[PDB]
Amino acid sequence: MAMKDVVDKCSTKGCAIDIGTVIDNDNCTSKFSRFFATREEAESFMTKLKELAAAASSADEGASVAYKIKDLEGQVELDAAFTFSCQAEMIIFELSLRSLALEHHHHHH
Repeated sequence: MAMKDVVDKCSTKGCAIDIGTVIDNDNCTSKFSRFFATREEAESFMTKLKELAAAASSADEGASVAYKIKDLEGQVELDAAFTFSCQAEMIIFELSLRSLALEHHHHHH
């Protein structure tokens, strides 16, 4: 009772680095917040964010970055706003963050 079994379309190369995760829809500028024990811990983590930013966004010096450092009592707030040009580069950055840094609690978005 069945006759139709034919399909052919595997033309995809995967030029864009995607883990296969969902897309966060609202902005193109992502804001990454983490709480550390020292402002040192905050600025130390910024280093690897820059490393990751260079991978996600090429550009001359990468995407735009406006970071927050709030000196609290016993901890600090590290919140870096990365202004990307595309949403693709923004979401994959979040993906990379989840892969490398991992500890952003878990399911933020």
